[PDB]
Amino acid sequence: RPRFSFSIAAREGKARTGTIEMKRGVIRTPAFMPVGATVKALKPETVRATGADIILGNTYHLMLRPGAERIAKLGGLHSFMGWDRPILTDSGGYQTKQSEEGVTFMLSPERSIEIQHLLGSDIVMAFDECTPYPATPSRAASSMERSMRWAKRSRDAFDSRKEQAENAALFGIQQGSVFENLRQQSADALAEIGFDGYAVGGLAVGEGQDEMFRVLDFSVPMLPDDKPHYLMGVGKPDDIVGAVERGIDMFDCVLPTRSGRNGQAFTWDGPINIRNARFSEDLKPLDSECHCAVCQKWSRAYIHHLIRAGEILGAMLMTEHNIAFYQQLMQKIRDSISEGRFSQFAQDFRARYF
Amino acid sequence: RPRFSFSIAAREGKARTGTIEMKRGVIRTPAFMPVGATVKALKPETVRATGADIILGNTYHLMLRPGAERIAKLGGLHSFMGWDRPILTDSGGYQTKQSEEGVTFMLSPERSIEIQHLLGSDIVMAFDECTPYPATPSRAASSMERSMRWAKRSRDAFDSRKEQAENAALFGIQQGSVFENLRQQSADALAEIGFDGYAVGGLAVGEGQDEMFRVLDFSVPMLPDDKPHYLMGVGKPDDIVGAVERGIDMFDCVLPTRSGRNGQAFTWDGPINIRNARFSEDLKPLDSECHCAVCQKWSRAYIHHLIRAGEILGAMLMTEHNIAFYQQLMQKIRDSISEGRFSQFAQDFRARYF
Ligand SMILES: Nc1nc2c(CCNCC3CCCC3)c3[nH]c(NCCc4ccccc4)nc3cc2c(=O)[nH]1
Ligand SMILES: Nc1nc2c(CCNCC3CCCC3)c3[nH]c(NCCc4ccccc4)nc3cc2c(=O)[nH]1
Ligand SMILES: [Zn+2]
Ligand SMILES: [Zn+2]
Repeated sequence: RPRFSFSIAAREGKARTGTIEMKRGVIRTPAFMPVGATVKALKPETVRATGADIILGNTYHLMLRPGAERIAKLGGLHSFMGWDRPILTDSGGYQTKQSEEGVTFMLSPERSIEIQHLLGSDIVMAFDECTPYPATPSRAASSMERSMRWAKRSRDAFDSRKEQAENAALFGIQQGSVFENLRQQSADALAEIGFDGYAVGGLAVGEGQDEMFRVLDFSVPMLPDDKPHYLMGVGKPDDIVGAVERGIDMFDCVLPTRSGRNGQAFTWDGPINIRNARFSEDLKPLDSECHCAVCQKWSRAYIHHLIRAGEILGAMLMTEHNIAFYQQLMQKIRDSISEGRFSQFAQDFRARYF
Repeated sequence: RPRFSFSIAAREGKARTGTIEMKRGVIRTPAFMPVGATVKALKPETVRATGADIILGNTYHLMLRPGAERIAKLGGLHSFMGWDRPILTDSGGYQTKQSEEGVTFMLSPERSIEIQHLLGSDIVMAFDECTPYPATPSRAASSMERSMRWAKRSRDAFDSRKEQAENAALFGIQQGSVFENLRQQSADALAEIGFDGYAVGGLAVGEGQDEMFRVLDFSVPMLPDDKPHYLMGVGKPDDIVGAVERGIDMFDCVLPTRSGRNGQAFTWDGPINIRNARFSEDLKPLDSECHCAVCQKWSRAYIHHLIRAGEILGAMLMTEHNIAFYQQLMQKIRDSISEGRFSQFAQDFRARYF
């Protein structure tokens, strides 16, 4: 496989399905990336069995513990955690004294790219500022412009590290809050620098689905069509469907994992809270259709018991199911786009989910 | 398979190796029984892969949540938790207003046997009193005598339930504290009633290994030779070896599970606490020889990181390793007895473990 190759196999409206080929493996798009140096309560083999092709790691948390340098000493993140497929790392740009140099908590564009190198990241995110919401036009602009200067510094840091440049990919992050002209300026800046892929940053920061969707409507077309489009931090199953309808190819969210531990299970009929007393003697699986190993073997009643009891196995089972659900959603999306029936799938999904 | 058949295949001194055959499966002895309606942080398939043939459940905890009747409604403990092999249940006699009728917390011999039935237990423990340590001779005697009266009531309750009597086994529990004459009286009483197996109760209650061993020296020979001998709540790897040298066939302990979650890993060179800084960059597996999946795939360094971070996967990995260690210990014991070299194994084990 090449360092990076994105190929679109089929389209329906703005939606696309295809593959990203990288040295450590192939990524099917639209893709959901479970978030980790562990995907909480799952062994990597379990993550893989659910259908994930790539997972996310984090510059900020890993740099604190166990340390970037320590992980490199030990062989890199892949060997450390036992996941041999691609890993995307965020830059630390979401998760203090700020300056043009970077942020003291030190993290700058250069340090962020170095940490991702030390971790052995396959997909490296530029170091950005995730603009708070709401933001005035002035502040959104100032923040966006800084991020574009940091995007150039990120590019140059990545490129000056031969091993990194030859084996990893670099994504740029569009900012601009909810303002069309700032999103356009940002897209233009990023395309001028040139990246392997383009994220839509600064959303899922409290604006609400309708606003998020309105911003995606004009922002995604601004990005290079022939490169992947990554919506950072999204989201609920319905957010995902609507975002793919607007041209997004990649997603990460802590919801399936976090939710899972707190008792929320995703189903095709909508989310359920398994701790509710109504499930205490319910012998059916979490979801009627789900092909995951949890739904093949255990009942709602048992998982209800486990979560109310605080048992670790409850977290394990809920998290495996939810990540499997998300991957099954992505597979249905991929298949429906490839077959030219995604708009019908989206409508069907929504009518049942809601 | 029959309801219950114990066969001794080989002996060395007081040590024995063989099999217990029951309807849900075969149990290799000497046996270690992991303790659970979950073996903490492990799926049942994982428990089975470590080599366990039987696991333990608990009358007391299950009767509180989710309830005995509720579990029966749902199909019994085996279907509920997804473990289809034998299950031994304790009576609640270790774990309030006491009277000859039973104990109010209500639990009596009759209720205890009924709860174990409702759970679908394969090996049912008589309802007893675990005599506090230290105990004077008077109190130990009074307590032992009550337990023997409760043993008869347990026998009669079990026998009056046809389904239970035809499909499950019943073990009696010897008491008498540390006093030889009370242990003999108790053994005699239990043999007169007649059970499928005989536990040594009232040990591992703070007396210390030397005293425990001295009591086993005279107490185990008092029990029927042709029936299994179960030492309740023991213990550390070295307790297990010494107890098998004294005629014990079955063991349960929460140590491998509890220890695992708290950072203590068992190794052939003795226990280690994985949180110690010395393991932070140690790429070796938990144990050099261990065949478990954890030692095949992850380093001390990674598990160190996980446990210090409070990650669930750390508990999962530590617990799988420790239960695998215990099963490998049992296999080495079984093999060494069958080959007539257990005394040498015991000495070798101790010299390296300590
Ligand atoms: N560099 C960068 N990162 C962003 C992130 C983090 C994406 N997940 C990273 C993982 C790395 C490890 C942790 C996260 C975002 N996450 C969200 N929404 C999350 C909202 C949410 C919160 C809790 C639950 C569900 C959703 N918006 C984000 C915007 C940006 C952004 O502009 N720039
Ligand atoms: N009916 C009965 N049960 C006893 C138990 C419980 C055995 N494990 C049951 C499982 C069912 C679910 C929970 C336990 C005992 N456990 C111990 N020692 C444990 C000491 C220990 C404590 C903590 C960690 C390691 C060892 N002595 C015991 C004596 C008796 C006894 O006479 N009668
Ligand atoms: Zn499922
Ligand atoms: Zn191991």
